Amino acid sequence: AMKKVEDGNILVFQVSMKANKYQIKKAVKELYEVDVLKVNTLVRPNGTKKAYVRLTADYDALDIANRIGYI
Amino acid sequence: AAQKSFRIKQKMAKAKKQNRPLPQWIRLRTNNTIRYNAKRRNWRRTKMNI
Amino acid sequence: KDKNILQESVLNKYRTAGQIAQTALKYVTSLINDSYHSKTTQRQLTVPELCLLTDSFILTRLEQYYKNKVNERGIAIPTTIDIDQISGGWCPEIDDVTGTLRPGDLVKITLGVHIDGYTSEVSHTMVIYPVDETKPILQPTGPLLGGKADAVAAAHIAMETVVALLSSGITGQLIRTIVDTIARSYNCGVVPGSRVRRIRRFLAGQNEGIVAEFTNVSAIPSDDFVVQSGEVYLIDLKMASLEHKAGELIARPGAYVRDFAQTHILKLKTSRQLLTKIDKQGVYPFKLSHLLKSFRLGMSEISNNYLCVESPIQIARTSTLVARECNTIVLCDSSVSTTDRPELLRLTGGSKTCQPSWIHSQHELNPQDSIVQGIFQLAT
Amino acid sequence: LKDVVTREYTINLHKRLHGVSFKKRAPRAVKEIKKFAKLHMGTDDVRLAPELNQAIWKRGVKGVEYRLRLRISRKRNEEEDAKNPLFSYVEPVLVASAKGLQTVVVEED
RNA sequence: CGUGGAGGUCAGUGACGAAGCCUAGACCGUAAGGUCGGGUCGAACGGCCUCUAGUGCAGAUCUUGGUGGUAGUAGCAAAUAUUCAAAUGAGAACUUUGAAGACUGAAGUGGGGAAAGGUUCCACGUCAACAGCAGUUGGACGUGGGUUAGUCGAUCCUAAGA
RNA sequence: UCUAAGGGUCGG
RNA sequence: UGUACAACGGGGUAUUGUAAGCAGUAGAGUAGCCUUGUUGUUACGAUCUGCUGAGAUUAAGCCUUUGUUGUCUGAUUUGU
Repeated sequence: AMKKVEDGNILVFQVSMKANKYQIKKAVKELYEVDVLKVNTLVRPNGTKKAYVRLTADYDALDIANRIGYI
Repeated sequence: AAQKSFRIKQKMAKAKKQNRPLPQWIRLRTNNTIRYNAKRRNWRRTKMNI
Repeated sequence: KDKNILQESVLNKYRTAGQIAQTALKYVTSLINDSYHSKTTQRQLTVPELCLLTDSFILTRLEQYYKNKVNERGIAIPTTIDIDQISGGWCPEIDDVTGTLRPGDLVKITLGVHIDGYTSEVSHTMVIYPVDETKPILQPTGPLLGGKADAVAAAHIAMETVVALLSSGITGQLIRTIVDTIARSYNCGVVPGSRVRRIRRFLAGQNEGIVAEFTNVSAIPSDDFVVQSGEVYLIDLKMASLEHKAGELIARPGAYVRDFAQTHILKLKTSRQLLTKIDKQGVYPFKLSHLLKSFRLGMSEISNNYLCVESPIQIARTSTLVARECNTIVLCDSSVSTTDRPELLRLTGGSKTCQPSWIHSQHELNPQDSIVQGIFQLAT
Repeated sequence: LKDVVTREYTINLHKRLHGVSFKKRAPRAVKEIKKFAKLHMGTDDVRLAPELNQAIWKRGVKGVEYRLRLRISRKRNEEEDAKNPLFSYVEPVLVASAKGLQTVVVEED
């Protein structure tokens, strides 16, 4: 997932099972003050939902990755 | 099955998270009897029956 | 085996790096003033601007010497500014909480320069002052008193003792013992277990060391050793007004050095590339601020597998003070008028000296007591 | 003693393979050649060159040449001294026909 | 004669050793049995007068468990077939790499799917058990990683029927 | 190793 | 340490039926090219003839051997 941040302008999140691509994009758009290109999602085999959120080219996910504070 | 229902996959996920050895520190608990995960399961030894 | 084991040219490279270290240190001390005072002059001084200024000055000044020559020169130890009870290694990232100097703060500035791998390290302690134009003569016609004075005088007298004792023929243990005696004279304690290293070309951390105030275990694990002509040491005195048992307190480590003795094939491309970029650096220690996000992830795997050694930010108890003086000295045999005897040549210079009349303590080194006779003689 | 030689030998594989189950012929030729190396120069540790394996198996399981001209050199063992200090290394000799020849000391320089 | 429990009594025996168990050692009794020594053991137990029964085993193709002879025996023979070397390893017929020899022969021992399984997929570590020889190998053990859709499905439609 | 027979296209 | 033994090689005995290579005014013919044939040559051609009862195999439970080469004291028991 980290590689996706470094190389694909993608933030990766475990996200509510009950969410949806709209509801996820909105939350990402507001918790992080960033704009969003599209969200893909899948249901991981442990029963959680993971969301690939690609940011628009105005943003660098790696920047905003380590603003949030992981790496 | 591949195209599998959500109910089934859910049950499948739970059934997978239960599939681990006993956490070793339980053995250190006081008055502990549990030596090992006696309810443990394997795809090639016992089917789930859905 | 190096031919020549020592040369005039090597002494020159140490002296020139020392001149730079001394100049940069003094510049940073002059630039240290309260935040309010800095404001009156259209500037701001925090735990960040001074570190950035120091490092940039080291690079600029080293850039001006040995011009057009195939070599390496620059930072041997990144500018670190450790205030009050903070012991060492504070050099914040742009994203970390900065620290803004206050009037009366006790400040330790620690930095190192190298020229062709020959290292000149220095550190100095002082107390912050308002702008001279706003309070002309006030800070000067006053003295520092109390525990701040106690710990600063103790640390400087420990430095003076070490200058006299770190010479060919003496043992490292003699220094350790003297430091405890001097520090206790002021009801202070040298920080347990901290090391002063022999320096060699490209080597900031020689295995031959002087240890401060060792625990019983540290006494067993640490090697007794005799100083010899042609050796170089970065003597580092860190003394506390408290118990002297420095601890980590959750502060982010920013200073690291590559350890060429350790090898590991890293799993992540970011880590491998970070490793490669680090090995391009001259000095053993560097700050992560020299990279910020992509360094943070590369650091993780490298530090985990011991490829990078951290220089953690340690603290004494809140309200206590830690003072530091560090100087680099060149020990060697002087054959004069037929007699050969070891003499030490300090290269830190002006940067490492403090104005003794600024500090007034209730205490002094006592030579009458069975317990401090001889120390007074040594210091005079 | 133990004296490091190297001779050249023709083995009659035909009379040694006579009767053998077809799927076992090339395999026996391997065993039978070791047995030969052992017999000549009592070595016990017999290593076969892969070019000789190839030679042996060149017409597949069933079609072993009737004679092989072999090169067998007794040699010194190296490392964690396996039971015996000595070798035999066996390799093939590129010759026109294996018919006609007698065993020969190869002088070793 | 002997057993579980009950009322009464010996102010019964006992951690300085109760009960239990072992003993071609001893003694009493026609016998059912009783008693003693020695060894082992560790917390309770017995005699006498009574009371009471879920009260005494060799068998029931008895019940449950445990164990033998059989016996290191029958066997581990379908599906053409293996060989040389190096590497690794405490250890190599069986792992990996190389070479050779062969086979499946596209009606496949190739490449995908449906039902079904459910993580067996991939990586790192790794052999106690399991793979009816072996094992450093694995569909095994431990720890992790992994499934991205307006356009492929479900979803909509109607079928027998419900 | 030979023999013969069995088509196409385009110009009159 | 031999009138030894073995591995090879040699000779004999057998089996099969004439090896490879070369050569041929041997070969039904066809087709090219030329100086157009007292033997014209070039390509192709199953096969045929010679060297050639040749070549291959021959103890693995054949026989022999003036050659070549090598081998020749490891283990365990036993007494009236």
